[PDB]
Amino acid sequence: ASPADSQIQFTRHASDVLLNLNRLRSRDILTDVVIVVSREQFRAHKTVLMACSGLFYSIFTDQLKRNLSVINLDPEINPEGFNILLDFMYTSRLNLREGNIMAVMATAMYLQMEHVVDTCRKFIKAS
Amino acid sequence: ASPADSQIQFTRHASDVLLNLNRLRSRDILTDVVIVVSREQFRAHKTVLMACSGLFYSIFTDQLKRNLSVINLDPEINPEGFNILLDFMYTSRLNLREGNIMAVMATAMYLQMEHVVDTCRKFIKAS
Ligand SMILES: Cn1cnc2c(ccn2CC(=O)Nc2ccncc2Cl)c1=O
Ligand SMILES: Cn1cnc2c(ccn2CC(=O)Nc2ccncc2Cl)c1=O
Ligand SMILES: [Cl-]
Ligand SMILES: [Cl-]
Repeated sequence: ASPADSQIQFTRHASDVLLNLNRLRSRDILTDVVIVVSREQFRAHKTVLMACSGLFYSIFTDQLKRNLSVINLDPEINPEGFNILLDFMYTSRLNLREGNIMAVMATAMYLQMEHVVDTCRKFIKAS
Repeated sequence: ASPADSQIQFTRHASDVLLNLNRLRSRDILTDVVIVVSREQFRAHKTVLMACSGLFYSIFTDQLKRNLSVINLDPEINPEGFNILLDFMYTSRLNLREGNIMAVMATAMYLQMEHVVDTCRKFIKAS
């Protein structure tokens, strides 16, 4: 048996994987859900959503909901805030601005993305 | 518009995503293919396979093959070598040993994982 700890580490592999998953999203390859946010909608991979959000983890882990192909978010959720967070999921880069911080933060609370909410709080503290 | 370059970077996000995808694999959650390697078989997420391997990218990008639920690898492929590479895909950690290097290298050639083949060559050069 081989403990992963003594194995050879590839320091860019995880980031390469995420970039390639984002490339598949951009080509709509093997996306399996549409997220509807008021008048807008965004396709994604459920696995990535689950990996990044407590809300999506809790939805899709439940066998009752695992096969859903459409999720309607709460009508109060800002589509721009959601789009910023979806991009973050697939890139590790978060577009916070003075003009979007409150919407992004509220959306991250709803999506149960605790480290992102904490970063939003730090953005507030620094402005 | 916001260039990703000026956005806030989350330095552990990609690795967290990959760990969570591996956790889903371990629970067989949203896996959509079985890879058959002689007498053994391994379930996976096609998106991760595509992200990590030229062979799987070329198979699943083609609309002819995208919906396949079973892929039979070449009968000469060593299941242990394949298992090591599948683990690598989902962990960024490669278990090379003197006893497995040749099988892993040959399997990585077949899977079209060029950086892994290069690392196998370096392992050979160092022994
Ligand atoms: C509060 N909260 C809740 N869940 C979160 C985050 C950030 C990401 N996730 C998703 C997650 O942990 N997924 C996951 C866990 C275990 N096995 C498989 C998977 Cl896909 C957060 O801040
Ligand atoms: C030779 N070769 C060929 N392909 C490889 C590697 C290592 C990973 N991949 C998969 C890959 O690039 N996937 C991909 C590309 C573009 N858009 C989406 C995806 Cl999913 C390699 O060494
Ligand atoms: Cl598709
Ligand atoms: Cl499932």
